[PDB]
Amino acid sequence: FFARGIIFVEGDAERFLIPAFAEALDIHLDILGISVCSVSGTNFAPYIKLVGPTGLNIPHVVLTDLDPVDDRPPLARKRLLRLLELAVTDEEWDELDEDEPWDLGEEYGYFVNDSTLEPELFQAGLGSGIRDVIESELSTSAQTREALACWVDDPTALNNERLLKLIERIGKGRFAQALAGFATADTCPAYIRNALEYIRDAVA
Amino acid sequence: FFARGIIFVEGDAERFLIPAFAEALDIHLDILGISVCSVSGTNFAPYIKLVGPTGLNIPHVVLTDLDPVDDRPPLARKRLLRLLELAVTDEEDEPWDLGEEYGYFVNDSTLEPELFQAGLGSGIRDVIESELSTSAQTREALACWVDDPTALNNERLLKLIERIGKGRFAQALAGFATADTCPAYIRNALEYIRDAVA
Amino acid sequence: FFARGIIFVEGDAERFLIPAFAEALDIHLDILGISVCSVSGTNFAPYIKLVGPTGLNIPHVVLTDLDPVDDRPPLARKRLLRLLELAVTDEEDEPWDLGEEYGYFVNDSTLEPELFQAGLGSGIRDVIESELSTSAQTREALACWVDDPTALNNERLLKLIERIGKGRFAQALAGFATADTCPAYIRNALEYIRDAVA
Amino acid sequence: FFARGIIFVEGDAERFLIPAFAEALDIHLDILGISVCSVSGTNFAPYIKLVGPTGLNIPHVVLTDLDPVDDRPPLARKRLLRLLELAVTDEEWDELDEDEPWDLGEEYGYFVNDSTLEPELFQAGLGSGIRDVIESELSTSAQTREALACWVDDPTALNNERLLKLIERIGKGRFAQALAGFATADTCPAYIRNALEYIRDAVA
Ligand SMILES: [Mg+2]
Ligand SMILES: [Mg+2]
Ligand SMILES: [Mg+2]
Ligand SMILES: [Mg+2]
Ligand SMILES: [Mg+2]
Ligand SMILES: [Mg+2]
Ligand SMILES: [Mg+2]
Ligand SMILES: [Mg+2]
Ligand SMILES: [Mg+2]
Ligand SMILES: [Mg+2]
Ligand SMILES: [Mg+2]
Ligand SMILES: [Mg+2]
Repeated sequence: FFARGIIFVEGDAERFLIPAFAEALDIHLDILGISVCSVSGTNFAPYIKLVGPTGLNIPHVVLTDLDPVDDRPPLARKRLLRLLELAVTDEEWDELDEDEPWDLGEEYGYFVNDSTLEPELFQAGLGSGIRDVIESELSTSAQTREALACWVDDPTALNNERLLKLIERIGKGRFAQALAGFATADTCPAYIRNALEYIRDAVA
Repeated sequence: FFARGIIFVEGDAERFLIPAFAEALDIHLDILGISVCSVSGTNFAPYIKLVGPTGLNIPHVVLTDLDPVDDRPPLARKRLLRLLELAVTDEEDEPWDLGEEYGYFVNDSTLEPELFQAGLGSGIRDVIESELSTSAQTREALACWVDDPTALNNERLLKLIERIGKGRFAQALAGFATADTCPAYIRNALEYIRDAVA
Repeated sequence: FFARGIIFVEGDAERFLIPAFAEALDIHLDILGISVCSVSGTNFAPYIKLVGPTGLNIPHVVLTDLDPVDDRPPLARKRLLRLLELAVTDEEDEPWDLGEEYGYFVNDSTLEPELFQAGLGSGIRDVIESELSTSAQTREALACWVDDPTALNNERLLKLIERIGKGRFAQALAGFATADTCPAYIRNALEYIRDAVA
Repeated sequence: FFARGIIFVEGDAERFLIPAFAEALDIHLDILGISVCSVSGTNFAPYIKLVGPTGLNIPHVVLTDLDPVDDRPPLARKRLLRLLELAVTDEEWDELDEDEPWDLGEEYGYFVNDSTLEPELFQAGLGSGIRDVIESELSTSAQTREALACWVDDPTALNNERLLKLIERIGKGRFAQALAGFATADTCPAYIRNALEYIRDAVA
């Protein structure tokens, strides 16, 4: 490392896609010395310590999935309180029932989506490209292709878990490398765009 | 397991500078799926075998330094012939333009004089003066080099650069990358590998 | 997340040669949990802050080159003072022996002349002659350097080594590592970090 | 890479332990230019192609777990036939009902243990050190400590899956880094020693 800035992401899907969207947005990560570091999981806290104010004091952002669970809080709320514990001033406000630490997280460069990466891509308008990739990569049934056509016509009808099943057949990392070809500024999910603008400005 | 194209480079400086110049030229390596691969030396031949026609037939380019030698042919001559032997059709001051046809690009000296000739001399001086503690003498040497790039003393520049580390130096210098300071041989290799992947 | 000790080195050559010399001295870095960490340059100070008393207080050593300069103090002087400032108790041609007390080891020139002085000259010549295409003149230069290490021409050795790549060169040279060709400053740093981890 | 030789292993446990046993055995991997490469899984076939006779032709070995399953063949038998397909001359013998491809695998540098790494370490005589590490790292019950004392007195009584549960509480990679301190030539499992001698000789 010893980048001028770091984008911490969960996996290799993000590692392919984030630099592709940055290119689409004309945000120059290589000129600015910004690196994308996958933690191969959801445990950013060891990296935050090493890199945060106590450590090397390197500008950084975190991109992570909300991971909503049925009849339970989103997995990301607790994972975000842990990162905030290592980075926030010792005032300890309510954070809106401490289940709304999101806004304070964004001030510190921690960005959470509304579900998980691949449904967010579909909802951000990449549905046609995701369908192209899945039908080029997999051997598919007519039932699958028609489910994908329907989701493209109405992304609100999208079944997230059947989508990820399809993608896990491809491999999330291989899927994302193929989807990177389709990145445009208008199909970048908001949380990725926010994080790229944040880290560009932190470094500059 | 696969990339749409590969840019082969010699070392850490190109690893950091080629992606910066690609951004300054608006060439989207990550969207095109083009990666930059350093061979940490000057022997590209094993890699060209893996990914060339012999093997995976992945589109690729090579960036290498001429390495001109006093009273000898420059070192890149035999280096290119060796790569051409493994890539070309049936048929030295000869192989340069044929090499470029196959994505093999040689500069006219070595990376760092080329950057000075291309207009990055002010950036190189800024990087060196802000990262190192320097004597007035080296700072005046750098001022001469900027106002006349032909005056460049390469033993001295490289010693300065090795104090920083070639990769650290290049990462700092990337922040000054622009389209008008991109050496021709890098710009041509980048346009070539973008055309190729298309 | 943690190692029992760290050996900080400047670059790729030490990355490959320090573990080879440790094997030739029967110092078991993997059993002791000691890792070798290259800083890719000459600025050790940020790392010493992370792992020194200021931070994790992991036992560590530093291997760095003197970098002697004509009509100046050698570059390592200020470099060591900067690291000593961050490591030492309250109180230049001074700081060397105090530096060694804290695991900071400086050679007398730079790695590669030191290897020649220590007896590895025949290996360096073998590596260079078998990996490069060479002129008779460079092969006679290497023969002079082997029979008299004081005659060594460092501009020329380094140019040869950069044709190979410093890390490739050092990995090939590792195969010749022995206890009797290990420079003193490497041997002392290795014994020091083994004592420290115990 | 571009090592003179490669030891392909499954995970980071092996990545810590193999070089420790090599030191204990006075097999000089750094002098010989031999590297230990974790594939973070059990899928060596992509690496074998890149590195084998068709690829860079680099001397290499594979260390992998038998992975015995109850009422089923060992998982390693099929995983080994796949690697052998990419490396063996096209004679295609019986391999002893093709469920005994082990001997031919060892000729090609593919070494399989009898269960999985951590029980094999216990059985090779490291049981006392494994007990030390577990009781230093974990908070343990008296029931656990007495089960470990019993296994140390008679490794044949060892319960493999309770051992790995204990170790998975520590983290297999962190466990192995701590166990490396205990490596000796006499506690090296045979399959690791065989592989180290093979790759040392292939390189020399
Ligand atoms: Mg880019
Ligand atoms: Mg996730
Ligand atoms: Mg648009
Ligand atoms: Mg642009
Ligand atoms: Mg060069
Ligand atoms: Mg260079
Ligand atoms: Mg020994
Ligand atoms: Mg040096
Ligand atoms: Mg050196
Ligand atoms: Mg060793
Ligand atoms: Mg296993
Ligand atoms: Mg013994």
